[PDB]
Amino acid sequence: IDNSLNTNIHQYHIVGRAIPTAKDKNPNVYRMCIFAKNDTNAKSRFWYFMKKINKLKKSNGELLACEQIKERFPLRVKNYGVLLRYDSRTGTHNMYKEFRDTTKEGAIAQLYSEMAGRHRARASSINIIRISEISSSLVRRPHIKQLLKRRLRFPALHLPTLQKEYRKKFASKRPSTYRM
Amino acid sequence: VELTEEELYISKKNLLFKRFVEPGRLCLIEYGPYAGKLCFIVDIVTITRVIVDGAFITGVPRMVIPLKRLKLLKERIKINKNCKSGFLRKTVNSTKVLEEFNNSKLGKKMIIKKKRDEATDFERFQVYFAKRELKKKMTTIKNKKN
Amino acid sequence: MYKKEYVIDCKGHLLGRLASLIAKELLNGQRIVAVRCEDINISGSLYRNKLKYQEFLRLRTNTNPKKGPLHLREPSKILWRCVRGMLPHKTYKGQLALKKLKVCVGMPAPYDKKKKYVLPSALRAFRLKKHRRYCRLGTLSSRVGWNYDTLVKKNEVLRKQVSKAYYKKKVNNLNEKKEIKTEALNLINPEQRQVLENFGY
Amino acid sequence: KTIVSTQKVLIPEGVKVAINARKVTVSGKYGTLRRSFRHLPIDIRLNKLKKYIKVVMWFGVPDSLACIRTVCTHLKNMFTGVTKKFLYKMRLVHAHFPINSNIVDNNTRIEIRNYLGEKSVRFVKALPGVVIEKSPNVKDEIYVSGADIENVSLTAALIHQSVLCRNKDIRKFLDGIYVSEVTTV
Amino acid sequence: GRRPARCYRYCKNKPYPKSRYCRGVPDPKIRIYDMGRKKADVNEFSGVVHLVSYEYEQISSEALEAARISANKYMITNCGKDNFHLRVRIHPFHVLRINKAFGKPNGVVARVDIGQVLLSI
RNA sequence: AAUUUAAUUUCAAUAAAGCAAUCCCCUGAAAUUGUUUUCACUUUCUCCCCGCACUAAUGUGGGGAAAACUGGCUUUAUUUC
RNA sequence: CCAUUUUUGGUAAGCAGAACUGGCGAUGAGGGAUGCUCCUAACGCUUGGAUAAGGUGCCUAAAUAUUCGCUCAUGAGAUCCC
Repeated sequence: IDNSLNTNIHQYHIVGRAIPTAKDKNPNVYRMCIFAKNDTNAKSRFWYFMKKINKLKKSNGELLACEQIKERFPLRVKNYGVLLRYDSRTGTHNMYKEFRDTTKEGAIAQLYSEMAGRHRARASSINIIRISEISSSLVRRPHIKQLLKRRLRFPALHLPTLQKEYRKKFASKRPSTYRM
Repeated sequence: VELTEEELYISKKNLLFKRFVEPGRLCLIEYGPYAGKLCFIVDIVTITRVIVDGAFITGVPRMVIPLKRLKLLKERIKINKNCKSGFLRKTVNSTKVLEEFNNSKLGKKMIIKKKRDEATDFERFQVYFAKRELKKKMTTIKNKKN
Repeated sequence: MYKKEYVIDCKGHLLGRLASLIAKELLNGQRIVAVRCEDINISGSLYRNKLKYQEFLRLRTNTNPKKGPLHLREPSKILWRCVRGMLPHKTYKGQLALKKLKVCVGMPAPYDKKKKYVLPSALRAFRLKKHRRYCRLGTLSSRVGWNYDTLVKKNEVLRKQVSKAYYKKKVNNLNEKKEIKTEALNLINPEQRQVLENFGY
Repeated sequence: KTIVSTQKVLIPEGVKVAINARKVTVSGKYGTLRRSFRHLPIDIRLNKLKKYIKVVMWFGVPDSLACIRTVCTHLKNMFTGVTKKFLYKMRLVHAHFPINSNIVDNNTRIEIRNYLGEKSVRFVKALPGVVIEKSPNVKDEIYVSGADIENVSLTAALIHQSVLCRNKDIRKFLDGIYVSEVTTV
Repeated sequence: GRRPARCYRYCKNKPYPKSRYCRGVPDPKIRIYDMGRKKADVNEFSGVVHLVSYEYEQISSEALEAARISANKYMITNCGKDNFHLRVRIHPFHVLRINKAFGKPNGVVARVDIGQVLLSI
């Protein structure tokens, strides 16, 4: 239960094979990791890739395993690099982008948020090919490179946003945006 | 040889900005179900989000949240790269940060409000009674003073 | 009611939100006195607002402007007109709400004694990014030639200096009151004094 | 975009800087110069002990970084102006006609008569705090001098624009008064 | 005056070819096609460049000729006449009819759908 | 507001011990239808050297060293700290 | 007679003519500001519930909600049929 609120989307290891036949008595086993909102969606995404890659379809295959993946440490930061193929209005484009997070799932959430925000690209039009941990020295993006410096601080960059109780319509004196 | 000039530096150092978002600074949560608990900023994930960890006295668990949900407090104790719950608990006990917060004016305003809200009807009447007594004496002094 | 009158200092506020928030309350039934109405902000630039007002000025009833729309030139009336836009003024509830709103340029003396409040959700540097262009309504009105600003500025400075003496008097009186209060904590009963210290005052 | 952007702006030597209340102000040998930055997002700070001025912005974006350089260049000019005084030298060109230059209002307004033989009067008063002097060194030169780089430049430009005439060609019609040389005294 | 040709570019209406059903069909304006040195080999044609359509709207006979001749001149002026071959990959074939009873034959265009190549150098 | 026994790479401390020092939990980079082998990667409110106050900062840019406080693992007990 | 998809003539048409199905017509409640056909959904009379389409600054009922982007426009831009 916890008390925890925001942000959800999960990681699944799915394994499947072609249905056994007289013609082939030892089907090829195919495995993939898939980021999805649930197991049924994860199976469908696996099937879409199985259909695109192989000539296998749900009617001609069998599930060997499907199991949810949990990240090794929830609170230790890693730099995840993700390679995407996405579709524009005209056609197809490739991108490999870098995200600092404690979770691969969080990095995918940032990626979907970026693809939506910077290109107006819909979830349907994205294909994730590999998300993996990248060393600090190796990183291309300057926005991730800046985080990786020796020392970091800010004088508070964010406006207040008090609880509903204290968002009342009238104030007694003029306030300030933030303390110095 | 860096140690010879320092009297001047100490004498003339003043800067308006304070309460920097640097690891090990005490912060008051102002949004979400954890609001009104105080906590440390551990690591910084990215520009909007930070890794927060309450004191084990405040009891808000270690977690990622947006920095926007915090109001930073005066205190900071310098800390290592990662947390550790035990070492944080030992260091917080050593430096007495809650006591310092409580001694600070905002802590005083909060604890006075908390006590006042939870007070009994008899306690509330006693406060009313005491103020009524006080007003009588104050008016008596003001009349006498004339 | 909630309070006898809410008096609102329009300095630092953005037009739309202040009007919108007032309108829902106004419909609920509070009477609200807007003061310093010239010092409200529109979020467009000076040029952008001038352009919009010029277009508004262009609007007319071709066959007879005597029964046409009104190009209201007073900042209070501009605010009033905008609030009317956010009301169903053709209804009886709307007519009543429209009557309840009071708008005042600068600070009038029956309200200079009175307290003034502000709307924190309608403050410009709360709700508009710092580098964005903007314009004050009185300045905009002056820009499109409808200057009544210099008089208000003269009035405000005169009033503000007198007010300053009032504030120093109020502060002085509070210092003396605090001294008398602190004196008489010794004069009250110990146990009661201790209870009063324990929960604060 | 950037986390931190900074600038360290050269010592104003022998002169009195003040950074209080967003209207950055320097006084010196030739004047006191005032210039607001209240609309800018920067934490301009006076370093003071070793002199210099330090400009810093937190969480900058490329426009803001540019503003830091613009402001530092302005501060450098402000220091230069009060220390040594800005001179805009304007040379008067004419193929034929005499242009009669009467500086009136105690060296504050140049009155111009007879550009292209016009027999009509062009008046240009100076902006606040700036001198319009003549050259004894060479006949056609006009000195526009002052503490503020902007007021002298604007005044000189206004003098040029006021003289310059509308209509027909310009390529062989080179006549007029033009800024030649930007110096200090 | 001569119809806007804008009408012709859309691929709508049933495909109509030059045919025995025409009983009189107007000739395409394009008749020259290809230019350059026709006789060449794989060693010489180290570079082969293609112009691929992306819009997939029908292309007029006159437009094909006009585009091609412009290309030819640019090639001849830059690299000399005999050092290239410019091939017109596409051929007009869709006969279009208009009215002022079905229409009468007046236009000839190329049929254009996905991935087609117009020209090659 | 809770709650039961299962399931599924959960933990976190507690106080006594060890193990290695960019080394380990990890994660990099490398050499036909198998494994495996190599060196890369932590901290620091430690110290030194150069810049000698050069800072966004109670510091700081560069070069080196130092350690295991810090962290990681193996243990042994411990869970109402 | 109207809509999707397929479709013939005609430059095109809220044009002429179809195919399959569903509507409207003869039928409406809620939404689409508004509206014969779009969406949700078809109706005895009432009470209570929880939703749909659809929304939730004010007009106007619900969030000046949360969260990550992008965006300044001297005529910004704002939801199928439209």
